Amino acid sequence: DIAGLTPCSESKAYAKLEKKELKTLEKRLKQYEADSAPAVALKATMERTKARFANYAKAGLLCGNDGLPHLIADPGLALKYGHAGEVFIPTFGFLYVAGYIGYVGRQYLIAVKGEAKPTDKEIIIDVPLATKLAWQGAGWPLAAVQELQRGTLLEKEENITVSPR
Amino acid sequence: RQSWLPGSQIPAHLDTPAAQALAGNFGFDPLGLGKDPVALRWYQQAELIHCRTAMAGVAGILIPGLLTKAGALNVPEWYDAGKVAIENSFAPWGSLLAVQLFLCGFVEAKRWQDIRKPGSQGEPGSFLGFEASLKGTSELGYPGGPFDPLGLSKEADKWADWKLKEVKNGRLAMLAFLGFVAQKYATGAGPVDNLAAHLKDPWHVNYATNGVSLPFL
Amino acid sequence: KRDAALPSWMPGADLPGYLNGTLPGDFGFDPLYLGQDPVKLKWYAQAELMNARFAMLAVAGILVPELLSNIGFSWPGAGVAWYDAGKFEYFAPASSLFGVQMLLFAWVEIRRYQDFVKPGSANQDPIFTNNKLPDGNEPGYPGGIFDPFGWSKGDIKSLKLKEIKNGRLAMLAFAGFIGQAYTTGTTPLKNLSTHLADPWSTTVWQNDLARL
Amino acid sequence: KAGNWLPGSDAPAWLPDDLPGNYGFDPLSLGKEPASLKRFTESEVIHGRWAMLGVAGSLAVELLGYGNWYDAPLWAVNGGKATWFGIEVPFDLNALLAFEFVAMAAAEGQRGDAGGVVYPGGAFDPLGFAKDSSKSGELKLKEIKNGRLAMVAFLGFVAQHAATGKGPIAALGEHLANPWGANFATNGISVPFF
Ligand code: CHL
Ligand code: CLA
Ligand code: CLA
Ligand SMILES: CC(/C=C/C=C(C)/C=C/[C@@]12O[C@]1(C)C[C@@H](O)CC2(C)C)=C\C=C\C=C(C)\C=C\C=C(C)\C=C\[C@@]12O[C@]1(C)C[C@@H](O)CC2(C)C
Ligand SMILES: CC(/C=C/C=C(C)/C=C/[C@@]12O[C@]1(C)C[C@@H](O)CC2(C)C)=C\C=C\C=C(C)\C=C\C=C(C)\C=C\[C@@]12O[C@]1(C)C[C@@H](O)CC2(C)C
Repeated sequence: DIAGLTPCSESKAYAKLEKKELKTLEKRLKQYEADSAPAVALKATMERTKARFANYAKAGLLCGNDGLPHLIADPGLALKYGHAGEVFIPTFGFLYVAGYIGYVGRQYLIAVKGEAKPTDKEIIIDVPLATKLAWQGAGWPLAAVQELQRGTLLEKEENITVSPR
Repeated sequence: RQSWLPGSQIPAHLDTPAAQALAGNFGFDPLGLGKDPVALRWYQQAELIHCRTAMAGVAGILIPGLLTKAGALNVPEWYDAGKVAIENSFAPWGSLLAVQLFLCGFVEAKRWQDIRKPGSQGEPGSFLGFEASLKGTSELGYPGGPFDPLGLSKEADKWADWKLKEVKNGRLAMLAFLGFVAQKYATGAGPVDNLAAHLKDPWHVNYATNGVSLPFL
Repeated sequence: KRDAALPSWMPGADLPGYLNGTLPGDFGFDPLYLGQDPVKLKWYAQAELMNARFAMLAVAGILVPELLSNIGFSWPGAGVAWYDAGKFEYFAPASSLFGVQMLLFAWVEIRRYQDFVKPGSANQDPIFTNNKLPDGNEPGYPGGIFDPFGWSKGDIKSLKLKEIKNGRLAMLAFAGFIGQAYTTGTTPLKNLSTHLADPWSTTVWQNDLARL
Repeated sequence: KAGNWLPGSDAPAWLPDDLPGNYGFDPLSLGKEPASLKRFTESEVIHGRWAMLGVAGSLAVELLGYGNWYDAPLWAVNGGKATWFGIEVPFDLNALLAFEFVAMAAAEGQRGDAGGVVYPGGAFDPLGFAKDSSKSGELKLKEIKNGRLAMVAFLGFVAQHAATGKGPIAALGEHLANPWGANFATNGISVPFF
């Protein structure tokens, strides 16, 4: 398929891998009773193992000669062949959360700079203010862009200290 | 002072006289997206275009849907009409969309330049004598002129009332479309068919029992 | 704020000030305050007349034709339910008749609207300029050639009240035809005969409970 | 002022009284700016004159039995020889486009540099009907009203052909035969239902 890979659902090595893991679990099972606590736990593990291998095949992943899933990172190849969920979609999932955390922290830091004693507002968190800013961060991408266009996102070069040069 | 949530503190930026001049101002801005006055002016235009586009689209899903059930028309489901139309069509969907982007892009571009410089499209000689009627009105997002053939915007007494009706039906239409999308995945049927099912047995056919919305239950 | 001298839909009830008896049939009924805004109430005043006047014609056009058929009077259209007149075949197709209907109504309705927008501005015959309506006519009450018998020269206020009372009752009747026809499945006069046959056991409570 | 398009309505201020064909009809105020009105005044007359020739040509072709206005140019796509009053014409599609483009460009180019002359006269008025100032006023009104009627008539040909797929004279005869059976309502397209 892509880069010589093949769908895991059609991969011989992938299928053989599932048998090896289930065989290992089954070997430990036969040293216990039918419905003892250890036996139930082992059976639960085997169910998750079977579900995991079905899910990855159902997801249409690609397996190499190793018979293990490989991920596609190029946006063009991902959207071309329906691998957007491996790296492309999770890319924009992380950035939203990462920007959320960073934007919320920046809002709080600016908020307390106006207080009389900013340092004491950092070791001892102002929880009522932090919760207020935590919820308003859901719209950070909109607020972040508008700050950039209005020119209030960055400090002036003349207001930043620098070493002799 | 009507508000979306009585007893709550209206955001300060929504209480200014400029903000209260906006139709449908019920003080709803919990995330503070409109704090910057320049941003709120831009988001108001976005709502109007979303409102008007949603109303036209919903009317195109709902009215054909009811008439189809009544037997006066035969129109496929809104989520199938795209495939049905392209078959007995003079062009493939690639060519059809490319033209759509040129025409929409050109028209949208003129609207864009009016947001940046209101009344700037009435530049003498810019259009083939038609620029005079493209100046818009004193209110951004309400062009008027050739876009108001019946002149319903010339009655000062009814002006505020008309704008409120548009935003109210527009907001309702926007939610309706979000319901069409969610109800297609949830139930796998048409909008009017979903309504028929609910009315038959309201207490057993709803989102609480569709087996999707509440996975824990 | 409405005075207590005027008739009231609910005696001893406070009523809106803006319903001060100027309009005919002003009994102060507006629990939802729809007509509070004078501009809107100006529109609703004409809408009531238009919906009422058509309703009076429609109800008359649904009972009299059926009444004649029972009496035995014979005409080609006899014995056709009011909701089956559309299916009936006439000298011309329904579509062609509909097209003519809108073209004819477009002229008269826009003529009527022009007067409402600017009263007295549509009182002249476009072709035979000699013809003209009286200049004192108000919106909704053209007069002139529309009042050939001069009834409007008498107690006009009473006549306006009589018109709106009959009109309001007629509008309710037509809603009865749709509700009754959709439920009973028979013509209106048939429902009346059934009720008179056994008034006590033929109420809507009896009829609808049986169905479900 | 020629008249009033909507009796009981006011005339727009920006429309001059002496402008020929002035019925005070400008609901959209497209001619409010004097610069825009000057261009549109010329364009209405130019459209009217072209429409009047177009309508006359469309009716003449079908009355004389040589076809209808719609299928006259089919010989080019189908493959054939042009005809005019039944006599063969040697030119082909490529030759016609080249000569038409050159001739129209030269004639229209000359008018373009004039600056917006709608009533040139002189060489274009050999019989001198409009030489007298007083007489010209009414002739201009007659020209535009016939021109406006021709513009509407041609729109009727195109719209009617799309619905019925027939020529203008064919449709007129059909309507006369069965007035209540053949009309826009009965063509199955103009009125969505029925
Ligand atoms: C006050 C306005 C008004 C009202 C309340 C009605 C109400 C009605 N009309 Mg009527 N019409 C009205 C005005 C008019 N109608 C017509 C022409 C017709 C026709 C031709 C028909 C009706 C029929 C109907 C019924 C529709 C329900 C039904 O049985 O559907 C089920 C429909 C059918 C079983 C008919 C199937 C065959 C039909 C040829 C298909 C095409 C029907 C059209 C789409 C109807 C369009 C009606 C619209 C314009 C009001 C219902 C009783 C129908 C009827 O009487 O059914 C018993 C019918 O066939 N109307 C005209 C044109 C002159 C009107 C103009 O204003
Ligand atoms: C990090 C850098 C990087 C690199 C090395 C590649 C590499 C590749 N990309 Mg990807 N791509 C990237 C980033 C990158 N991409 C980004 C950031 C985006 C936008 C989110 C895309 C969007 C994209 C699309 C839409 C497509 C590719 C495709 C390709 C392949 C051939 C064309 C190409 O991009 O040539 C070298 C790359 C560059 C010079 C960098 C810019 C690449 C642009 C954005 C895309 C060019 C597409 C090209 C015109 C398609 C022509 C048809 C093709 C079959 C020959 C190649 C494997 C094509 C593919 O699937 O081929 C099988 C394809 O259709 N890429
Ligand atoms: C103009 C008013 C009017 C009149 C005189 C009638 C008369 C009749 N209706 Mg109808 N009806 C009306 C309006 C009217 N209806 C309306 C507006 C609707 C829609 C909700 C219906 C829905 C309806 C149904 C579903 C049924 C009837 C039935 C009946 C019958 C009486 C038994 C019953 O269940 O009544 C129920 C009706 C009502 C409670 C009417 C309430 C609304 C009106 C406007 C009240 C008016 C009161 C006022 C004092 C005037 C009285 C009449 C006046 C002439 C003195 C009888 C033939 C039944 C039938 O056909 O039995 C064989 C039947 O099944 N009607
Ligand atoms: C434009 C739109 C829909 C357009 C639909 C169209 C053209 C459909 C067209 C067609 O269907 C037809 C006719 C026929 C079909 O055959 C084909 C297609 C092509 C499919 C919907 C918008 C829909 C838009 C929606 C639902 C937007 C909702 C926004 C919300 C709720 C925002 C809330 C807040 O932002 C505020 C206001 C303030 C903040 O402080 C707080 C939060 C909470 C963040
Ligand atoms: C309908 C039309 C224009 C209509 C305009 C309208 C209603 C404008 C209305 C308003 O703007 C006002 C005034 C004022 C605003 O406030 C309001 C609105 C409402 C906006 C023009 C037609 C214009 C029509 C024209 C120019 C037609 C030309 C036809 C020709 C040359 C035909 C030639 C041939 O037919 C032959 C002879 C033989 C065939 O074989 C070959 C061919 C080539 C087909």
